[PDB]
Amino acid sequence: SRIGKQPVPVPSGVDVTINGQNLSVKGPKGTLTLDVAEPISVSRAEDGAIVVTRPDDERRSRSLHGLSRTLIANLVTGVTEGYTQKMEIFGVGYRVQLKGQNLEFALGYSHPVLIEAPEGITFAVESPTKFSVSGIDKQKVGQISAVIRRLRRPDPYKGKGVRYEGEQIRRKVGKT
Amino acid sequence: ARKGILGTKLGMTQVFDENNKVVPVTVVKAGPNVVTRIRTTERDGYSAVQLAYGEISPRKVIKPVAGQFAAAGVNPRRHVAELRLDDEAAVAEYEVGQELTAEIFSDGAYVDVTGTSKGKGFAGTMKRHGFRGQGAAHGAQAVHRRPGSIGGCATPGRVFKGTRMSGRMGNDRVTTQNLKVHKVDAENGVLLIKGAIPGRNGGLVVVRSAIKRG
Amino acid sequence: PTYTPKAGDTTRSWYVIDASDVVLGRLASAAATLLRGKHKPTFTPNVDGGDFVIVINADKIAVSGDKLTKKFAYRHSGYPGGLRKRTIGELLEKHPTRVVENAIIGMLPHNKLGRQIQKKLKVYAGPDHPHAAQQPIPFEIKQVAQ
Amino acid sequence: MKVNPSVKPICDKCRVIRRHGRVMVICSDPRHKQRQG
RNA sequence: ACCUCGAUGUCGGCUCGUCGCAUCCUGGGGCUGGAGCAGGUCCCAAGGGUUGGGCUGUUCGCCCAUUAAAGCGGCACGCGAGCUGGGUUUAGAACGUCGUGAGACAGUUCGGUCUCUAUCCGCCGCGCGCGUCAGAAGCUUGAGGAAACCUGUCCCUAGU
RNA sequence: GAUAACCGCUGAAAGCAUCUAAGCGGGAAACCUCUUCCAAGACCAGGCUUCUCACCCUCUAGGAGGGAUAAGGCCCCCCG
Ligand SMILES: [Mg+2]
Ligand SMILES: [Mg+2]
Ligand SMILES: [Mg+2]
Ligand SMILES: [Mg+2]
Ligand SMILES: [Mg+2]
Ligand SMILES: [Mg+2]
Ligand SMILES: [Mg+2]
Ligand SMILES: [Mg+2]
Ligand SMILES: [Mg+2]
Ligand SMILES: [Mg+2]
Ligand SMILES: [Mg+2]
Ligand SMILES: [Mg+2]
Ligand SMILES: [Mg+2]
Ligand SMILES: [Mg+2]
Ligand SMILES: [Mg+2]
Ligand SMILES: [Mg+2]
Ligand SMILES: [Mg+2]
Ligand SMILES: [Mg+2]
Ligand SMILES: [Mg+2]
Ligand SMILES: [Mg+2]
Ligand SMILES: [Mg+2]
Ligand SMILES: [Mg+2]
Ligand SMILES: [Mg+2]
Ligand SMILES: [Mg+2]
Ligand SMILES: [Mg+2]
Ligand SMILES: [Mg+2]
Ligand SMILES: [Mg+2]
Ligand SMILES: [Mg+2]
Ligand SMILES: [Mg+2]
Ligand SMILES: [Mg+2]
Ligand SMILES: [Mg+2]
Ligand SMILES: [Mg+2]
Ligand SMILES: [Mg+2]
Ligand SMILES: [Zn+2]
Repeated sequence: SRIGKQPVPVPSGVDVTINGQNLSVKGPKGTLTLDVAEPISVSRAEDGAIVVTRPDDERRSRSLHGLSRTLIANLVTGVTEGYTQKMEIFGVGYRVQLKGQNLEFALGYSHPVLIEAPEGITFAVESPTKFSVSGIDKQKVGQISAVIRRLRRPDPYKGKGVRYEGEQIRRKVGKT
Repeated sequence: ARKGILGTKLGMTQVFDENNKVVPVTVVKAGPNVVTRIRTTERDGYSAVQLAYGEISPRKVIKPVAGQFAAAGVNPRRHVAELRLDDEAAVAEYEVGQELTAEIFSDGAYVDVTGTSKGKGFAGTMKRHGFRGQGAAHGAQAVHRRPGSIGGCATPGRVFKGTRMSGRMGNDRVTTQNLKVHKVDAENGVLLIKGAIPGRNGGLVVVRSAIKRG
Repeated sequence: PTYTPKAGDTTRSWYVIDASDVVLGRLASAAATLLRGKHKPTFTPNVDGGDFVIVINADKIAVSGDKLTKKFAYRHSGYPGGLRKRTIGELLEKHPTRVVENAIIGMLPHNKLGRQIQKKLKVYAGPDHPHAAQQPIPFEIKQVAQ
Repeated sequence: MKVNPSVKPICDKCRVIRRHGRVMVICSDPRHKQRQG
């Protein structure tokens, strides 16, 4: 609606390519490609913007308007600044290390566990408790972050496990 | 790749391992096989190797079979079978003419043995299907070995194809799998397998590598 | 009186129907129409006098709505509990051709003549067929206005 | 998570949605999670 | 009171099954007044499994030793041209009760004939004929089916 | 491999929010391959290949009928 009504800034260092309904964004961090919805229109406003416009107010286009706008914005920001996630550990003996490009968790299982960072994503531990996951894609970073997050059951008693950075877990205490 | 060989079931005996434990063995003559044909996806639609086992007089060979062996270049044999392979890289090492013996296998190798089981004739449901019999006393009237109920009343009103009844038993392909090759007598062309093998003595068996325990 | 065909009266034509982005029911209904011979003024319900039909690109058939996951094809093996179901989805990449032909078989008559009529149907999942020797003329799914 | 024919926003932190064809009430409180069935 | 009184055999057990899921076990979960151990409740899940005895004609049920568990149901309360015959429902006799009596009792007790050479469909096996555009033979691909699938204890991990 | 319940990611309509509306994932003894066996009368009656690949007569020359054969098989015979 209103969010889908304003164009996306494009910086002086990032170049865009439009062909058919497909487009691509290229910036310092990497490159990205994206496809735009059918009823929606995407235009290169040469005065420094990419305008996403809905021909009508039908619920389908009314819905795809902001969706496509946010997709284009995420594409551009991911190619310029990248997407990073900070994520912490809690508990005694719950530890994190590296192995090649993979990141290994020792969270109290009778065996270690370890995650292989897929394409376009680089893990980076900065402390045995604190590690980060970064990538060119906002959706991939979030998905692999969520995959990491759920390697332990939720702990409302001691909180032990893999929490996000800014996340405040709910915690209820058993009577003993 | 899944190696295999054709042979005969000589009989069965016992051996003692190094730790002095008796091991029942079936003895198989995994005598020489010549490969007579290659099957390839480019030509036949699948990858397989056709190989021939046995000793037979050329007087007893029918002219089509003798001609199929001449096109191969090998003397006719009694039995011909083939191994299903998986890919072409597997059949790269088989060439029409070459040999394979019991030395394809080794000690500890798990093999699958395919044979054809002994004939049990026309068998009843107790022998054939392990039915519980019926009482030998307490009044049972001429039903001491009969199946009894074969369905329900008027619904469905029929007897459900697949009902276990009595008829010819035995004489079927059987694969016994994960059987340990205790020892290959390489020089004598024999191999000793821990356990039992389907079929009668002097019957054709196919000893293949194991897929579950390869 | 009314015309009935004699022995050498039936002439057969070869039609190739492209199935790329066509509705399954529309394609099958038309193919059944010119497989039974309903487009010939010499039609007679007694005689199998239709035409040969090739269906090309049976992969690319279009199924509307949400039938690629919740429409089923049921078969029964005759044994108790011997019923198996495959969706249109699974059937489109396991082996696709029968999907199209399934529909056509359901719109031919279910008699002996229908068995004879089926033999003129040649469904191919690919864009090409081996019957170039019979000069199959392309057939377009047309509607007559009124 | 209740599965009942009738779902309602038990508290003011709850909110009702339709997800994948089902009416659901979703709250920050795990006890209030609730869907129709 | 709709078919069956020119006959649709009636309980329980045996043999053999077959299907549902409203899940007993095993498998996946959400919420807990869930610390762990173990539970409660709801959701998903029907592949396989789901014991032997005593008491009773027993179903039901009570109990004994187990078990991962000893699920609930439909199929003429599945199954007697497959079995049994303890129950129930002839004729004998007796007790109690009713009746003047003959007799009677959703009262009890003892005894008490379970017929059939399978025509057709169905099912389990086995052949003979023709077909698959000449007549034969060897090896095969597989569309399509059928079978199978259960589970415990101990020990490391960790007296963490 | 595709999923059930369930868990999500990125996300508008509805400036924040939401597993969904566009898209992307995890996910069970259930389903599909997988293991074993039957299987081309699978009438779309299949594939690879080998063998024989010939010899006359009649009816009236168009087709049919009869016969002798090959490769092969069947019976008879000795058995399992
Ligand atoms: Mg007995
Ligand atoms: Mg008798
Ligand atoms: Mg007797
Ligand atoms: Mg009966
Ligand atoms: Mg019936
Ligand atoms: Mg309520
Ligand atoms: Mg009346
Ligand atoms: Mg009547
Ligand atoms: Mg009556
Ligand atoms: Mg009568
Ligand atoms: Mg009668
Ligand atoms: Mg009658
Ligand atoms: Mg039954
Ligand atoms: Mg349920
Ligand atoms: Mg259940
Ligand atoms: Mg459970
Ligand atoms: Mg629970
Ligand atoms: Mg299964
Ligand atoms: Mg007793
Ligand atoms: Mg039952
Ligand atoms: Mg009954
Ligand atoms: Mg019953
Ligand atoms: Mg009975
Ligand atoms: Mg009887
Ligand atoms: Mg009695
Ligand atoms: Mg009396
Ligand atoms: Mg008196
Ligand atoms: Mg198959
Ligand atoms: Mg947003
Ligand atoms: Mg939202
Ligand atoms: Mg069939
Ligand atoms: Mg054939
Ligand atoms: Mg012959
Ligand atoms: Zn709430």
